[PDB]
Amino acid sequence: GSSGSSGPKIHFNFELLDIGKVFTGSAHCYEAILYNKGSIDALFNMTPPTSALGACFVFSPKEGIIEPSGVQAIQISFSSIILGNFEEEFLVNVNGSPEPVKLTIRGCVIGP
Repeated sequence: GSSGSSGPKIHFNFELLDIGKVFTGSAHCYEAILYNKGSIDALFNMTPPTSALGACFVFSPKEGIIEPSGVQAIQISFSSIILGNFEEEFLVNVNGSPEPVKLTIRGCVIGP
């Protein structure tokens, strides 16, 4: 909608995902469902982070399509040795949509 800046058609089951504390040097298993509020096929894509703690994360599928009036499971994997809290932000490139689906993930890495 040219006028009245609107948002994307797809939306995550939640706004922010808290993973709490996580042991160092260990793989984390997480998921994220994405509902496509589009009439027809909706092209989506995940953009790589810039920070270090952000890269560690692995979102998939790196790209694809979310059928209309449905959902799409997102495989998330985080693993890093860098201790201490960290705050990153991921975006989802969508063809047409004015702005991507920003997703903030908060977590804390600790060790022995």
